Amino acid sequence: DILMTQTPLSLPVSLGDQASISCRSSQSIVHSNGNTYLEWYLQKPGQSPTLLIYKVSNRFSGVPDRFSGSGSGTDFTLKISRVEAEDLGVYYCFQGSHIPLTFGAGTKLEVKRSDAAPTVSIFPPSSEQLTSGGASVVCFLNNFYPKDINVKWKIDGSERQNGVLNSWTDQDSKDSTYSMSSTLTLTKDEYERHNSYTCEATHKTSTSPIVKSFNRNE
Amino acid sequence: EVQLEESGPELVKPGASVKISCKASGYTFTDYYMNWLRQKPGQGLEWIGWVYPGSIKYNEKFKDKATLTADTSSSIVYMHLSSLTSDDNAVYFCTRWTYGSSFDYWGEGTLLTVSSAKTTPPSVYPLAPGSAAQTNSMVTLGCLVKGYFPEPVTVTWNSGSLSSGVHTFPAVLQSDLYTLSSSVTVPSSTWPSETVTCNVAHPASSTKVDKKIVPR
Repeated sequence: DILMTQTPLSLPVSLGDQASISCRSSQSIVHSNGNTYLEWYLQKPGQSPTLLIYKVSNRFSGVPDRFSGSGSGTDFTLKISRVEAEDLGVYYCFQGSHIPLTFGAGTKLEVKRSDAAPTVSIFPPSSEQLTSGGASVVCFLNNFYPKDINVKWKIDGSERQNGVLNSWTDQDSKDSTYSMSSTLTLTKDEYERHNSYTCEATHKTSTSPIVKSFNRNE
Repeated sequence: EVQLEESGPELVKPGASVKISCKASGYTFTDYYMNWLRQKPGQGLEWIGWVYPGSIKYNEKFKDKATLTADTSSSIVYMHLSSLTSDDNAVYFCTRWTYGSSFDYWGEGTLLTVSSAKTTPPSVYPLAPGSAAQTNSMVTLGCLVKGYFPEPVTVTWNSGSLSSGVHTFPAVLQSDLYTLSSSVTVPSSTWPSETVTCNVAHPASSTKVDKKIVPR
């Protein structure tokens, strides 16, 4: 199986500057007929991929000239000479020369913007939930950039790993920030045994970890 | 117009089997091959195999899972997947192909979910703050939608009226059921003073719930 390694797997860029995705095959992708069947696809979220370049460097009809492809042997490049809003999505390279046909992992292109610190809120469980014998403690970490963030939970001063479910939004379309939801799920009995609940985030915007807490008496 | 049209989403139980169709129109069906591909979430694409009258080839890896068939007389192809487990949860695509033309037109994708869960309506809980918020000029409120099956659920706030400052987060699976949540940020001047209400519709179970967020 030819492996296709794309790098980088993520690439922040500002509108109008110029991007390069490398894609490298684990073996020669010259077909016996002599042609090199290397291709590039763009997939926007919840859509089919869409063909951009084929046979290494040929643009598919409709594709702007800002896109261009190049390479040989086992080593190829896609270059976007001026990034535009409609170019953000995931880029795959593809090899059609050896069965089984194979794709690279993908390279996500995101809008760069300035560092934003998250707004963090913590919410104890609603009395409604309690009365059915569950307790979820929810933490929102909203509108931050960049995406690299670590949340950790403490119950009574002590780290807690199991029972946590985390969910991320995509890059917001208006302001280019990310958001995240962390939920600690406990049994009612379990929640009532402990008193301090902390939601703790580490993000580059702050030297200190950003902490929210509450005590079950309040 | 060249067009490939795939069948709707599928919800089946483990060990069951599913058939998906890809109907071609806008061109001479027997000139192009059809390839079937899979995309697991957050992952790349993998090639299942192609169907063409004259050639049916499988990726070695799928050759016990998949059976590809064509009906040239209605220019529609089928992929049959069997003994399904939830590791087969993916979006399945068909494209048109030749060595010389590449994957130029694609189907819209078909979603497959394999699960043993039965339809189960969400519980909706309101997330009001406990008082370190009262001081501030903006306040964040929440709605926790949990233990439902299957996707999707629609959440809105004040029937649609509040659209800015809303984040609704992707559902995660735990114990075979889904949980999702949604935040809204509103100026402290307008809450509790004015009403903020969370509206959840779960069409599969035919359920709508409205919960107003009230202080504790």
